[PDB]
Amino acid sequence: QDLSEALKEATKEVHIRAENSEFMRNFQKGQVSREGFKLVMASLYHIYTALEEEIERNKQNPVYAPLYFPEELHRRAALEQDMAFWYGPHWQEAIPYTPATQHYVKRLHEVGGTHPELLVAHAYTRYLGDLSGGQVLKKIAQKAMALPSSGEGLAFFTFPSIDNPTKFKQLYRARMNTLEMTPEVKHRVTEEAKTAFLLNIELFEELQALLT
Ligand code: HEM
Repeated sequence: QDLSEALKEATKEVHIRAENSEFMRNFQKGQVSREGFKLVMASLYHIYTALEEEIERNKQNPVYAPLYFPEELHRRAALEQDMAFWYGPHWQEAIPYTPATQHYVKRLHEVGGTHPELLVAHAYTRYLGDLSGGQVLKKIAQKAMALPSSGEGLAFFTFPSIDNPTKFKQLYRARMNTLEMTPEVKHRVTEEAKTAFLLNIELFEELQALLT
């Protein structure tokens, strides 16, 4: 069984749960506020900053290297534009750093520093979702908040070096399936993908509480 299929199948139940967190349910319905949207985007800024520091640390490591696509996929620079948009020119001092975000970041550096063979789990959970459902979420955010089609405020959701998110996804999956893989590694990659999903759920649970 191919890793990209093993992952999708191992995470479908928790994906359904993540979609049905209160925050994402509200989001899906068009009810996101500016405050709530800013909180989630500032959190992703920290998350992707950590993920991408660790992708760089491990770019030459064969347990990750086939998924090294910084130009196409990396989100940090995009999130920086979005922070300047939502929080202003001194965004670096304004943006929050919530404990649930700190928890996700911590685990990202553990994986990247000490278990890099699991990094694929974390890149899968974030990037493949961003290339799929993230596109749906973009439209909803756009309509809810009157964000222009020219893309300001939603750089995160825009992939200017990928023509077609579905074709890229297929490439990325085909490259996932070329990673060296024993049952040990595969079994733990899929466990870690489930933890990645949980760290996202816990962020959303925390954000919802902060907002209400
Ligand atoms: C309301 C919230 C969300 C909606 C509406 C949503 C929607 C979707 C849709 C429609 C797909 C494609 C289904 C398919 O190809 O068969 C998908 C794929 C994906 N989503 Fe989500 N999603 C949501 C939240 C999440 C969250 C919180 C994560 C992860 C943190 C996530 C991660 C993924 C991943 C990794 C994939 C790719 C699955 C695969 O092809 O292996 N999504 N999303």
